Amino acid sequence: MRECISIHVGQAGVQIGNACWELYCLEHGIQPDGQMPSDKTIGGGDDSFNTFFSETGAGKHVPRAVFVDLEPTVVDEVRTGTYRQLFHPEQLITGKEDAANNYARGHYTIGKEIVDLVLDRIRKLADQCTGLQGFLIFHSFGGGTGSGFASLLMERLSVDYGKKSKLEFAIYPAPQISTAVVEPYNTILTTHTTLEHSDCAFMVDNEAIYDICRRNLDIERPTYTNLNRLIAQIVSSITASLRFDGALNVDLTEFQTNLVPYPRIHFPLATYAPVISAEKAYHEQLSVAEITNACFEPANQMVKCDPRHGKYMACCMLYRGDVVPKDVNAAIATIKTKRTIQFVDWCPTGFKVGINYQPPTVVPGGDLAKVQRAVCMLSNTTAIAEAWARLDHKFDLMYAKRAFVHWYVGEGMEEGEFSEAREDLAALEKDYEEVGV
Amino acid sequence: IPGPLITAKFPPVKTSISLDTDPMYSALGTSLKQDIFNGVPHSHVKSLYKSSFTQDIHNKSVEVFPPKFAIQRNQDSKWNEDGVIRMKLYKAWDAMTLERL
Amino acid sequence: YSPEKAGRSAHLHAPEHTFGSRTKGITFDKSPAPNNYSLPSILGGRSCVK
Amino acid sequence: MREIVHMQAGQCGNQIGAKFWEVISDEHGIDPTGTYHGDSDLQLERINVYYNEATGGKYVPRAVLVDLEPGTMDSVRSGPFGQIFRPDNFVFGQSGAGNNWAKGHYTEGAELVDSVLDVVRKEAESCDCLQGFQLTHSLGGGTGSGMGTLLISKIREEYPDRIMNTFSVVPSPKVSDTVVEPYNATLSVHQLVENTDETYCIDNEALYDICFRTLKLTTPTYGDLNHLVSATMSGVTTCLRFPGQLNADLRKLAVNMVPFPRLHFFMPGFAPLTSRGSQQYRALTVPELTQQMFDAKNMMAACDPRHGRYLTVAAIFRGRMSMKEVDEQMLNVQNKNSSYFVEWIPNNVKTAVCDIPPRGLKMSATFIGNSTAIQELFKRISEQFTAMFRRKAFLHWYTGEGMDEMEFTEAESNMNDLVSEYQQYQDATAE
Amino acid sequence: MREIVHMQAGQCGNQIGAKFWEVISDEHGIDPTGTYHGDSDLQLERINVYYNEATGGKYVPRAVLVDLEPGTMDSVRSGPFGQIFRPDNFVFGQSGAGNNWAKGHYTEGAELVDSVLDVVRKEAESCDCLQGFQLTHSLGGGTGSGMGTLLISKIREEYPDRIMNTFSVVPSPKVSDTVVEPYNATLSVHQLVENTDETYCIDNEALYDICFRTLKLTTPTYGDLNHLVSATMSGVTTCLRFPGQLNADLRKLAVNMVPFPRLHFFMPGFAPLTSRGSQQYRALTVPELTQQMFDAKNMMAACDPRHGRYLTVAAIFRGRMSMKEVDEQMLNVQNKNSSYFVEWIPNNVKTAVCDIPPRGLKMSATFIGNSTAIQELFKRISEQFTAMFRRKAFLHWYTGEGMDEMEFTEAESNMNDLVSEYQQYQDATAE
Amino acid sequence: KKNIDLLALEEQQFQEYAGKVIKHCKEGERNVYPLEKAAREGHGGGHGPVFDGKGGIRPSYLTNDRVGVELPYYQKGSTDEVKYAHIGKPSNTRKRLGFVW
Ligand SMILES: Nc1nc2c(ncn2[C@@H]2O[C@H](COP(=O)(O)OP(=O)(O)OP(=O)(O)O)[C@@H](O)[C@H]2O)c(=O)[nH]1
Ligand SMILES: Nc1nc2c(ncn2[C@@H]2O[C@H](COP(=O)(O)OP(=O)(O)O)[C@@H](O)[C@H]2O)c(=O)[nH]1
Ligand SMILES: Nc1nc2c(ncn2[C@@H]2O[C@H](COP(=O)(O)OP(=O)(O)O)[C@@H](O)[C@H]2O)c(=O)[nH]1
Ligand SMILES: [Mg+2]
Repeated sequence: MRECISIHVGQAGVQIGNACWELYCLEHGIQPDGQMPSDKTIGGGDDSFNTFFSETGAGKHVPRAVFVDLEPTVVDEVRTGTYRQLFHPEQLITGKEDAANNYARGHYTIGKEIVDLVLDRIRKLADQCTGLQGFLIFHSFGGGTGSGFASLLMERLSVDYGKKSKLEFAIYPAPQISTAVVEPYNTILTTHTTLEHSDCAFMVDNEAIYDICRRNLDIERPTYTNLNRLIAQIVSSITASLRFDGALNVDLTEFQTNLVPYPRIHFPLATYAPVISAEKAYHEQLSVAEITNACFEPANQMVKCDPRHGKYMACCMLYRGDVVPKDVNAAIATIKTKRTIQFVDWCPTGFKVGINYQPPTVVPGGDLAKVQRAVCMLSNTTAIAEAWARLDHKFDLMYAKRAFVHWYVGEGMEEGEFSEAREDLAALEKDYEEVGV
Repeated sequence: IPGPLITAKFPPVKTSISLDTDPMYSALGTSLKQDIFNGVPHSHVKSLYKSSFTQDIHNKSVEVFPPKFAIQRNQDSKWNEDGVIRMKLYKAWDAMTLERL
Repeated sequence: YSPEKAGRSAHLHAPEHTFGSRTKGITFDKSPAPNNYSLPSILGGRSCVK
Repeated sequence: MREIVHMQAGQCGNQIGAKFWEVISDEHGIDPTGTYHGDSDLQLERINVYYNEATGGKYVPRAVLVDLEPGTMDSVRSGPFGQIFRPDNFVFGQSGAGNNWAKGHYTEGAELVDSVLDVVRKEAESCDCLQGFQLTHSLGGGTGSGMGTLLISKIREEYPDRIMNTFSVVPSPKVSDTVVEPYNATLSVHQLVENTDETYCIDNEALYDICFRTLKLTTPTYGDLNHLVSATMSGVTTCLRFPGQLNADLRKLAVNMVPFPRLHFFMPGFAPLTSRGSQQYRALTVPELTQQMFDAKNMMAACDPRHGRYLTVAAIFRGRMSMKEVDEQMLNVQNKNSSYFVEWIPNNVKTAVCDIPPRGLKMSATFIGNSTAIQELFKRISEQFTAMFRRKAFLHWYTGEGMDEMEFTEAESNMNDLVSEYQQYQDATAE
Repeated sequence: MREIVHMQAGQCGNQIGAKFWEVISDEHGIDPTGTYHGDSDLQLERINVYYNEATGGKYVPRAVLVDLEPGTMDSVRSGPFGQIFRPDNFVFGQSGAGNNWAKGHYTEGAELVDSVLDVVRKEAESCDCLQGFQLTHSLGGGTGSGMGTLLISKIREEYPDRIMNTFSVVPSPKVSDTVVEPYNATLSVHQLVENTDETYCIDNEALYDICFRTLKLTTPTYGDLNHLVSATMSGVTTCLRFPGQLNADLRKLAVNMVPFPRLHFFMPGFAPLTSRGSQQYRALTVPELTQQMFDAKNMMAACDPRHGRYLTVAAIFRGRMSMKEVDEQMLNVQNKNSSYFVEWIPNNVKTAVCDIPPRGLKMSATFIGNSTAIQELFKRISEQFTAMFRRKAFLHWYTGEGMDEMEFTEAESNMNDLVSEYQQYQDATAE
Repeated sequence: KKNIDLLALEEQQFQEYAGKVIKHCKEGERNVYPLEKAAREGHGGGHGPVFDGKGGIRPSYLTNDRVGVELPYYQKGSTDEVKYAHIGKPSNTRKRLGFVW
């Protein structure tokens, strides 16, 4: 009815897809084999799955995801794991050679071959729909197929599909944590080429998730599984109003026009609360005021950027659970009393609210615990300028004497595209400063 | 506790509507009539003449059997009526003897 | 007096009737055709998916 | 005591006529075997219009089934209410000639037309005063649109006095389903003009629109469409079969509805066609029946009545009602929607009420509109035909079976002549 | 037999319509199936005002439900009293306006307006009086505002002499709950000003304050607020359905409120609103009933009438109740403080008295106050609009579907003209 | 009332055939699920409630577009539980806002 195709690309895409589709299946009650036990003699008419799962006429809920990657390892791990018969094996596209963390290799040489295959797959999953709300691409700015193949995917999808909203979850490089070294080159290039093709671009920093998991979830040694549990809860709280009955239900296109002031600035921050574990959530009530203050707490954001060094241009809060609207407005007004939350000069109506009824779903083995109410807050701030300057300094400091450039030249991209991307992000920095002052 | 309009258009009146249909005609119907004309057919509906001009009008009529302002016959009625036949005959005889002559 | 006329609010008004017309619909946006994608070659030399 | 025969031609016409006999057989209370088992005596009061007595208390339809392919015909025989026709009116063909007006009128069908005329003559002088014929066909094939129109011409030169009905399914831009439909339709309209007294142009596109957006059917198939067409046929020729407050004979409608001798292409309609869910939410009255009659959604052709002028309009009501309110509602539609009516014909609606309702709902009313918006269907068929004709596509079959471009272009000329006649009486200056 | 066609626009519109139809079904004694189970004949004597007639003892609402998101129509259908609504009056789309007045007015939404006007025509000429139409919309949403304004424009173009009241959930002063709500509110008021006949501006924060301070209730949800708004609807259109000692209909209320055409934004208000535990501490008579209705806490809008001047005040009292006391208190509030009252209208109170109290009360009252203190809400909306518009914030969304900044400048010109008009008629002296 | 009873007879006559075929297929060890999905109580194509008051019909709510597309169903149990956890059987709104009499 209101469908959303998930476009998991890269190793980050595959892992986030695993830890997000397990949450989706257990939230809708769908077993790993595909069937729903779900006491079908009683009721069973709920079409709440018809955003992510497609029928077969037999009770098989085939999902709406295209797991695309260049190395076969993670996709074959999916095809071997417990969610093996759940996914259509023509939906899990894989290549042979990795992009080797090259935007040029993933966009010009290797990505040019299987993009047609995955786009035909998108065509089949798109005309197996009754009206498409928007694609959701879970990619990484780290480098490779998560930056170049996602580039080619969006550059083809913008031409092919109308307006057709193109939500982004991005693994932004952390300020100091990095598993790679061509991360600034790849991030500059993919930001420049997806600037005019993206509609919202939620970045998340792995360092910030590490801090959140070590502080709030009480995990001494977190990992990518827990990180993707947090990402899964974020995306579930975002597109829960498309699926479940709510009071002030807020679907996929509402929080685009209520959050994006200008088409170039489409880079919000996603904050989830409460991220408290079981042994400490034993100890206090997680009321609406407490979780709203937790979202506006600056050491709970998932990109390592200080929001106090910035102006909140827009804020869209999605409450989920046992939530009452006078408490919503009381918490928002108590937030607006504080002067250390500085909304931007030209937007006094800085809040867009949504309320969904069903409490968020817990997973049996994850460290996030079962709460009866939660908040997902998506905010455009001017505080991403410090992160963009942090990565700009690294790009200029590596491109001053031409490190790791002959590889991009050899697998295809010319010398000048680095300068075009450089001036594009300089223009974006000036745009952030101008809309901030 | 009833009411005028409430009783007027929720009548507690149990009429005798026939619907004496064979349970084979009633099964050949309502299978064509599964989506179009999905309703109990109106076999009780008669024609306008058949339902308006009934014998019950004559049964419930309380008209006096002699209408008290009607003219009678009399002792010279039949002779006066057949006198018109005389007029026809004994003028036609003269006319047709004139036709012959 | 002629009360045979002037009867819009006098007696019970039978409903003046309009005409109906069909509806077109939302006219959904374009989906990018089945011909538009040329699938990569499988039979021959080096392939990319097989 | 006036009777009309039925002649089914082609696969479409045979299925539609089979459903027509199958829905009027239980309207008159008839067994699948043929014996009477209905409720009222008024079902058998007028039975000679469609039926004949047999030995015992059973009835045989006065119908001739004509098609060149035995599969459709024996499917009709093996279907429900199939064991009621006389097995001597079934005239099969030899080949499967099909979608070919030459392989209809000129070849194959000319070898069968003698036997069909013989069996029609046998069914025709088997009655005391024949009123007319109704034939069911589609202008897309080569059997319904070909030798069926040959039968129409032969009947016209045989009995040039009787009322003629052709319930023709005519092609549509959508739901086209055939590639030689403009050729067949343009070749068939030429014979349909000067050889019939009244035609009923029915669109599969409008039938699907009614069956999907008004009846809300999950599986619409063709039995439901034939049910709609058959209900329209019964609503048309109900005044011959049942007494009414005033009645509408077929010749009465022919006199009242075609003003000039070549404008007898009527689009039909029916009310109330309502969904099972929404049937309990509307009551059944003459005012809303007028809406569901005059609505363009419930018109059985894809014409837009706002794109033209109503020349004449029917309202053949069927049920228990007051026709003070029927007549003033037929007045009120003309009083409001005065733009879409010809101003040189005052009160251009012929109404009738035929007392005994159709089986089911309490009321109904069928519609016959001689709008000038049927020229959309004719103009579109003509432009598709002349698009396919200049490049001479799919013409070698017709030239091999025997035609020429002379006959093709004279059919084109007469076809645009009919379009011009309707455009002449469309919106212009009356005085 | 005067009557209103009701219209629900947007998510807020469908919820408000659901609660309104629930409360007046309870008022007229109608179960969710649609059958009369009440006892008094006065509950049924005037039921054609809001209910049509169906097959049986059914009573369908005369409502049209419009939305561009399927979830709200799902909620209204599958909740309580969803059985009573017609499936064809559920007219809706799938894409969604998405909080955009442009995407609810110019693009898709103008694609539904033909169907919605078809249904409005349907139940509008299925009438005999048609006192008017009603739109229970919200200002601050896409299909709540843009679709609603388009429908008001088309309906006022077709039927220009009929009552066209709207119930206009206006944006809150504090806590926005929507970002582009100043754009939507300004660009929707710009249409309401020269389109509608009367408007009851209702504010969610004021309803929260009522449901929290006065009725206690701590958690006020949305059902309570919606039942206040629906009770205000019943208190408005109660003297048209039920007999009264001195009754006032919608036309009478509009005439006695608006002195000039562009002054039709009023103050809702209801009395008595007391808690469970405070219901046995206060006597329920005319003095308490009028002072709790004139209390500025009780003001259902979001602007204090203490700073401002009343143009006119409507008091719709309800119950078998003496009215010397009513007239004396309407006199006495003016004589106590005529400073918050225009001196160029000598007795600026319209008063109606209805006999039958609302279902569940002995005696109640309803406030409709045309005041010059509503100008600060409009000034607030104007200043938020120009604060968000001088930097061209959130403007590409509206300009992408076919408008420009010229329309926004015209909307602000009209908005500031009405603000200056309210200031002029506030500060104008008698002589 | 006879039309409502005819709809009830239609449902109780379809369901015995549906149960016979479902039991035969369950004895034959098939999937059964498409048959059980098709054999749902109601008289329309909608995915909504049965609407037992109005003769047990799940009406067909359709979108105005090129291809119809029925209105879905989203009302779960937990959503209804947290929806009515504070308000408590929605007719209680009237009793909550005073309105006792
Ligand atoms: N949060 C999170 N980040 C991930 C995950 N997997 C990979 N990443 C990030 O992705 C960055 C590199 O991109 P990868 O996804 O590992 O590789 P790729 O996108 O498939 O492209 P290739 O390197 O050519 O294989 C690393 O710096 C990681 O921080 C994950 O599961 N969760
Ligand atoms: N309404 C209706 N139309 C039909 C049916 N069967 C076929 N048609 C139409 O008839 C056309 C084909 O014509 P055909 O039956 O082959 O003509 P024939 O050569 O005389 O048999 C198709 O375009 C269909 O739309 C039916 O059962 N009902
Ligand atoms: N009174 C009331 N207000 C509502 C309701 N739903 C939403 N609102 C308010 O209306 C605004 C959103 O309007 P919305 O319903 O999204 O408009 P739409 O998108 O056009 O349907 C929010 O600020 C809410 O405060 C409701 O059911 N009742
Ligand atoms: Mg990889």
